[PDB]
Amino acid sequence: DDEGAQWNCTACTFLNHPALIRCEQCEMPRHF
Amino acid sequence: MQIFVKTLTGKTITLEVEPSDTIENVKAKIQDKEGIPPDQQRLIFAGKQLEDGRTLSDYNIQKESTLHLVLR
Amino acid sequence: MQIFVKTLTGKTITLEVEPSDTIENVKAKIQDKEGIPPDQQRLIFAGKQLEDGRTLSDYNIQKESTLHLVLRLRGG
Ligand SMILES: [Zn+2]
Repeated sequence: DDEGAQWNCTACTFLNHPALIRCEQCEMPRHF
Repeated sequence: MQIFVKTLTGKTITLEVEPSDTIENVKAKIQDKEGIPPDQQRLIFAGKQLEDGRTLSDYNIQKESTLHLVLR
Repeated sequence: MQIFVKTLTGKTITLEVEPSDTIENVKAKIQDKEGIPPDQQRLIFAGKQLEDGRTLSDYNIQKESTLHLVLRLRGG
């Protein structure tokens, strides 16, 4: 499917759902 | 019980719910409050998408938990 | 044993802990070193948020592991 894999936040390492573009824990953007 | 539902656009919706509410019920409450049809809603907590037939308690969602709402 | 806690601002805190220490205990040690109340702390390890009532051993946190600290006020 289009969304791909869960992503580990660069800032805190939390493993995020691929539909989110900001970290669920620390709110930092996935991409920068 | 108060929970927060954060949208992709940075809005924090505040809902009154019960731990025994189903995910389906939570989507219905979001519909009532915000006007978003339930079939357009995806709810996420602790990195995972929540399923309609489960309850908030099944996911250990409690007072002042933050869910994330993504639209189809 | 020693473990490390990394902050969002990139800094590394060194703690001395035991495997039988609870996550709650670890947050108290962070308060000691950094002045941050435990109710403002979330700890992340292996991509997951750690629960206060579990021990380091419960999460297989062994010597020289790195946890990540996120400041976010706990619910009431
Ligand atoms: Zn993060």
